[PDB]
Amino acid sequence: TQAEIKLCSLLLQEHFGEIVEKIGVHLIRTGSQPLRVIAHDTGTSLDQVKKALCVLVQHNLVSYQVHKRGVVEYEAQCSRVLRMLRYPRYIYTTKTLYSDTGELIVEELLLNGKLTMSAVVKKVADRLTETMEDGKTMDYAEVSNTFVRLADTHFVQRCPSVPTTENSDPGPPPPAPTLVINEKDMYLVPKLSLIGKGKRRRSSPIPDDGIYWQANLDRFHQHFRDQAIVSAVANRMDQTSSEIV
Amino acid sequence: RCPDCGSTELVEDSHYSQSQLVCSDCGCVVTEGVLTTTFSDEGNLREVTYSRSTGENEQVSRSQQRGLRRVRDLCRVLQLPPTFEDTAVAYYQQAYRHSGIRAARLQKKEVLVGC
Amino acid sequence: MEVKDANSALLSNYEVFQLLTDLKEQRKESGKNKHSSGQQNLNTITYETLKYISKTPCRHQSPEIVREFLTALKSHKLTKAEKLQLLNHRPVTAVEIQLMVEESEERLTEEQIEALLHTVTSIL
Amino acid sequence: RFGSRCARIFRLVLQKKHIEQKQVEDFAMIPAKEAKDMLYKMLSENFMSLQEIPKTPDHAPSRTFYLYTVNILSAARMLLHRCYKSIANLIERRQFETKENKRLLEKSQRVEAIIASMQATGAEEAQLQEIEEMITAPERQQLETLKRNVNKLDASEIQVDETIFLLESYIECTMKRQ
Amino acid sequence: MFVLVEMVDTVRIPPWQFERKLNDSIAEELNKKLANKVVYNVGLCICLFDITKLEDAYVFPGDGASHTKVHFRCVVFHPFLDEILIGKIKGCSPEGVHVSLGFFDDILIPPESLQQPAKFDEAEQVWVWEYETEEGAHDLYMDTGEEIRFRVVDESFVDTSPTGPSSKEAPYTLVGSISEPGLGLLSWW
Amino acid sequence: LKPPPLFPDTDYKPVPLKTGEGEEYMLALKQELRETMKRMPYFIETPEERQDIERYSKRYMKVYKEEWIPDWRRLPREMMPR
Amino acid sequence: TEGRSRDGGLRLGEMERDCLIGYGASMLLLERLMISSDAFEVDVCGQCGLLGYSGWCHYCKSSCHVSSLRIPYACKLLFQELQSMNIIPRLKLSKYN
Amino acid sequence: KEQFRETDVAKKISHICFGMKSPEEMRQQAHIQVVSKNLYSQDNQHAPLLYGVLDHRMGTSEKDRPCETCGKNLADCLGHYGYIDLELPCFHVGYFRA
Amino acid sequence: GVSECIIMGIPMNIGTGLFKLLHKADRDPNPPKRPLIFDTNEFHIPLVT
Amino acid sequence: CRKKNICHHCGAFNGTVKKCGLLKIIHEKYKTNKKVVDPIVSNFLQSFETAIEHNKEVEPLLGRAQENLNPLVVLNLFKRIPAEDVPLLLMNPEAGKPSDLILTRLLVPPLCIRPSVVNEDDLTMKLTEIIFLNDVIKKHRISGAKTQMIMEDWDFLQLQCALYINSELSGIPLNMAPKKWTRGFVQRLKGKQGRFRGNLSGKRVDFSGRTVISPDPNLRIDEVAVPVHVAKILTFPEKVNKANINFLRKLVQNGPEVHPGANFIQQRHTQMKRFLKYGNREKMAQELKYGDIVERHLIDGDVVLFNRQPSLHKLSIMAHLARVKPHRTFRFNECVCTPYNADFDGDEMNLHLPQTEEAKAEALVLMGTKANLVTPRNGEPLIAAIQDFLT
Amino acid sequence: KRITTPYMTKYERARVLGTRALQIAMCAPVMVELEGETDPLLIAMKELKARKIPIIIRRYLPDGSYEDWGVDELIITD
Ligand SMILES: [Mg+2]
Ligand SMILES: [Zn+2]
Ligand SMILES: [Zn+2]
Ligand SMILES: [Zn+2]
Ligand SMILES: [Zn+2]
Repeated sequence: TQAEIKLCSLLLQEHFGEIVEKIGVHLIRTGSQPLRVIAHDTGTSLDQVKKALCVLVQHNLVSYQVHKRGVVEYEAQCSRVLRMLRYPRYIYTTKTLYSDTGELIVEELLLNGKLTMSAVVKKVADRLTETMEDGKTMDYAEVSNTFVRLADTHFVQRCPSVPTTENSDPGPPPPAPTLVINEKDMYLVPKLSLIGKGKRRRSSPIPDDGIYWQANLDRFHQHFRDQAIVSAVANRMDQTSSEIV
Repeated sequence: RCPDCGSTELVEDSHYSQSQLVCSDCGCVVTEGVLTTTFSDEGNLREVTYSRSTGENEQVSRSQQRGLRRVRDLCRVLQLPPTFEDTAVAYYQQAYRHSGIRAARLQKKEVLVGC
Repeated sequence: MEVKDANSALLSNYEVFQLLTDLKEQRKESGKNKHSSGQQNLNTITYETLKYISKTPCRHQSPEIVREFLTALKSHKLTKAEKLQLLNHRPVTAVEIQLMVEESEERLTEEQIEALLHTVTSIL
Repeated sequence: RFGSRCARIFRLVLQKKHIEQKQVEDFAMIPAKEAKDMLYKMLSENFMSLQEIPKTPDHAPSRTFYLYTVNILSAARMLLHRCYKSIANLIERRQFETKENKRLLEKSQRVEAIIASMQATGAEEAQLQEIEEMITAPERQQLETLKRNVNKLDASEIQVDETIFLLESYIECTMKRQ
Repeated sequence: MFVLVEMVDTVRIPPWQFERKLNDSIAEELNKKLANKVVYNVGLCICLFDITKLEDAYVFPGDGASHTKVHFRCVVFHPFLDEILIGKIKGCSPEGVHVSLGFFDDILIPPESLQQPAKFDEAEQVWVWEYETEEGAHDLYMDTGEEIRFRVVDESFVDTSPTGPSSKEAPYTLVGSISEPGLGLLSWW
Repeated sequence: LKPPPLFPDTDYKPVPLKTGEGEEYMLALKQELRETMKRMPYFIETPEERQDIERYSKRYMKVYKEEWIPDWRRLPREMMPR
Repeated sequence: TEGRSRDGGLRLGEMERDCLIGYGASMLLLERLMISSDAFEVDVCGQCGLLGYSGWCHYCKSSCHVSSLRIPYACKLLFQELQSMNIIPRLKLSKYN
Repeated sequence: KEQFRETDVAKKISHICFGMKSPEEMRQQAHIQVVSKNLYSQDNQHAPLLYGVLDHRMGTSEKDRPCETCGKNLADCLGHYGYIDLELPCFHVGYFRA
Repeated sequence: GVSECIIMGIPMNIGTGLFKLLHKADRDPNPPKRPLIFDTNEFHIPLVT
Repeated sequence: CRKKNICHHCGAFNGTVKKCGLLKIIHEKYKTNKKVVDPIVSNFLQSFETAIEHNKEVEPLLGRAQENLNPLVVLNLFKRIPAEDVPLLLMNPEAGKPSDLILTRLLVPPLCIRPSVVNEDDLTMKLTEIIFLNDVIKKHRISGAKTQMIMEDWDFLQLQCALYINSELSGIPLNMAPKKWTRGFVQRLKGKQGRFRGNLSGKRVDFSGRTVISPDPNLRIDEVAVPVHVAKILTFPEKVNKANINFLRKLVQNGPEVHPGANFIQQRHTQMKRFLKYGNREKMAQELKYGDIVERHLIDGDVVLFNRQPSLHKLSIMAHLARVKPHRTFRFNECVCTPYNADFDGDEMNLHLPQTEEAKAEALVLMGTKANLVTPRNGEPLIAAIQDFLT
Repeated sequence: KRITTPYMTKYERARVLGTRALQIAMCAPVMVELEGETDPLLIAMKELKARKIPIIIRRYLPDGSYEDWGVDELIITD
């Protein structure tokens, strides 16, 4: 797995930078371990390690697990670091299946790693303002419509959430919040009615608080597998037969 | 040349046991001490011919090796010194260089060994 | 050899002059031993720096007059770099003051510039 | 990488689960002294795995049959390794090209910024040609050569990922992860 | 331009020295060793400023000398950018004017730094000046001249370490600027 | 005697690349992506260091930005950036 | 050498070595066994931990991390053989303080 | 006036770290690739071949022939390594049990 | 150990090789520091508010 | 671990691994069992019908078909072990990686450690044979002959490569076993003549002598008498200083012939010696500067060691203060027979002259006779009167 | 406080004498008047008898701490 480790180093360098590359490669090299020994091994200021870990878990690159004796363990999966290479393909097929608004939704989602519906639709609208001119405007209505359509069709899948504090383990909090994933609401979008006209760079509170989302990588892998199968069928006999398959 | 004097009067000389090179002009040492073999490894000494050590005597054809064997036996039955044998095999090995000598019938080669 | 700090502090040419002078008091006090060329290296660089410093405006200054000057210059809110440069050059006209000070036209007005020029010319 | 005739033999060995060279030459229309070396090449490269049933329990080479065998799952794994190194080497070369040309890139970018600056402020037009007088202009075609090289490396990367998807798709599906 | 830097080193005091008080011997040895030489990150060394602290003076087996570790401070020439300087000329060149501070000489004024009006000479290496109304393209810079005013604008370290198995330019260079008014020859202002 | 040159020649050559408007758009999207990774907090560079002097310009050109914090209920209470 | 027709030289056998560890005379048996027999000097690259030549480490293509040493020849010979048998004695060195 | 360099590099051994050499490093250490089976030149000079074994780029052992890689005579040449590549990989006796 | 010291050419670690010697040189550790006049804290304050 | 037989990670069964032949390894996945026949082995068994049809001897021994281990397969296997696992295998990932354990390249050692005349060392003849055989395989395979030889030829190379490292292997079959013995690497490390026992721990030294011993009862128990002829060979390099300058001048003027004389000088700065025989002058005497070293003869009072070869206890070797006397044998006072256990019936004893001021101090203080009148075994005296003094 | 023994062991004496003799072979100043002897080690022995050798012994405990003892304040003996 040494070539793979080289890919990890390269893509960490290209995505995040030196210190992030260093921490990520060392962790994928040594396995799940507690923070203090990572800081010792790296020898850098624990502030850097802390910030890098926060950024990595924000993008879901690394994962932390509560462990015996109350220590917290930090771990990474090699497969996950082999995916940004596919993000162009993801965006292409989504633009193929959805208008540019869905493309922007997915772009923002992957670039941020985790985000809620209100802020993603707002940021999409804001970043779209420069795609139409001459007094043209847009509301959050169409962006919400595209988002709910995407979520319904499973491309968008909800992130894990915390257990409720006043319900479970009242008192001082544990070392880590031990997030839990819920399946029934994976495609259940929360509700809002706010609309706002985007600001055209003139240079002159959350209803869905805590409901984060992340793209469904498995759906994309399945969809790509389907396209490959159809392509095999189309070449095998005929366009009609592939349209059948 | 003496590094201290430039004069070229170096004489090879030895003290009671040390072998050394001394500028006789000024009394200076420029080199001394030697590394030599011993008697302990002398008994283990082998030898390899330069032909064996340089890639020859494997290309000798069946007929060429038979011919040189004939040279050996014909010279030895006449009770000549080994010098005669070695000169004869050297001559014939040189003679075999000629294309018109190597490509020939057996009896002509026999009389060539005779001569 | 190892370096602990590369930018520990700046220096005034007056301090370097004082170090060279107190070296010179130590110099030629006894017969030169001619031990090695390092004597030549040290003597050359020191004598060259002396002869250079001999043609600078900072001569004949003293620790206390410099300290009083800097105390006076404290209130003007210049940078320590500008303060050092002022001390080292002892300017005499306004045109160079338009040069050394960053944003000289915007940070100061003419009367402040003239007051500074007065201060440098008079105190030194 | 090895010509149609080579794929002609490889597939033959796949469909004939157990075979030997003389059969291959007979059944693959291959001349003598042309197949043998090729099978050795496939065997050396480990795309072909020799199984080697014996004639005697000592498994001596003089007492065995050279029956060939394919292990598709192992085969895929080495290609994955190949592709991994391949993308690695492309990435490095692109970085190597970028860092060597960075000096001319920034020299161009600063003057492009200068040209693009103060354009809306209404400044005089006596800068478009004057800026262009420098050595950058007869190096723009070299910058374009750079850019197409980068583009063309990237296109190569892109196509490799499309392969990766299928190779990975199999090694996943072929495994049960129990 | 002068800067003060902290250092550490080990000094061998050969045994015939033992009479003289140690501190003096270390000071002399360090001045001997480091004076009038240039470091790859802090410039050109002048002399030590003071000695802060001294460890114990060991004697290692097989040798008579005593080895001591020293913490000491040394004043180094390390001008920072945009410093105003005054310095004699030392020679003209097509690529610029060489300037000398007496103890140091690797200062170049490139023609881009020179005032716009003057671009080249009458095939004579002595650089000339030009200006609009007065000074009808007849002033010129003597190879020594006075201590012209100029401001540093660039600098570099270049390594000179040996390369390959064993068996002339200075490793430090500065670039100055003359364009701004009030610089150059004092007679101009 | 002479060993072969480091690059022995090969008869086969890599097959021509596939090109098209979709492929061009993939290439451009990949480039654009590379650009995006340089303009948000997650691009952790080394903190700025080693100022030379008290340059007066420091007042104006200083980069100003808000401190990045993730929502803290999703992470351990151990690594506050303050 | 050892012979009598060849010029000789006597032996500090393993029994004599041990007698001098009887006395605890540390500098004598450094002198007898190294200074007078096969003293030698070599160059080791601290960065890669294995020996080079002429203050130039062919392994690293650099000269900034080489340092000399004094080591008996027969021990230098041992490091050659082991490195030839693909058992590498990467040696790490530090200041003598 | 030249770049200062320290003069005394003297040091002391503190550890021996045993280990292994892989093919890449084994090539990287070596100077040359021995490729010829032969020992000496055909002519009466008996000079060793330029890319056979005994190539004096690998040091020297005769009092008259200095080394090629470093221009030193026998008394001073530390020695240098060459390498030979195997066609079929083969096991190492020492580690077979491993 | 003793054996490793012998073959490496360094003095063994027992007997006369168990302690360190210093020289009783006449010296003054941490002598008076040279006062510097221009760079003192009270004459420098940051401009930034 | 050995107890398990299913890889939990992928449910993959694995059989026993065992050495099938000399330097040959086999794995036992496709093994028949007395219990229910494994489906996998049945599928493996049933696939040989084609060869069974072509050749009849396949049928009798189709049950012996297992997975043979060849360098190629182990190499391409080890290369794929994942990083997280290595340290559990106890080999430190900073020392190496399993993939490199199997070798594919070798270093040829420098010419220093194998001199010209052994004609050449056996390591050289071994190496030239390895390359020769390697060249044979590559041309032979390119020549496209039958498979059988290609692999057989590779086994002999495998054995020869093995034989290069070490030359003791006993499993070699009859018709290729070496007819003559050879020095492999371990043979020159191991053995009583090996590096460790012959060249590192105990080794040959210079500045030493050897001669018969005879009696002299007019020496103090701590002095030893040395012949003039051995005092003229041995030297001590006395450095010049303010106190011994005048003395060393008289020694220089005598040259290397009259006894209290000298043999060399080494100048303080220009390190070339100056052999006093050809000095042409005494003027070197005047030119003696502080820092020069004179290699003077041995003179009365120098500390010299004294040893008798079958050393049994620490009193076998002891320091003595020399005196120079005219005859041809060493002499010492008979009270000191009992430590050395010498008897003047034709014995011999060695002598060494320590070359360093540090070594003189230790020899005198620690190893002197005066400090060793009593044996450390139980404290009884050993240096006392012997026969003919008791009477 | 100092814990270790107050006598000077034979090993400390050997090493002190040897090092001082090496420092006298090199032209270091001699702290005692000399009658005319030349051999450095005899001068070293006279200095020791006079208690004028300028050396300090640093005794090391196996833990890591140490003690400084002057050569003039150990009880030298026969
Ligand atoms: Mg007897
Ligand atoms: Zn001479
Ligand atoms: Zn190195
Ligand atoms: Zn060499
Ligand atoms: Zn598994």
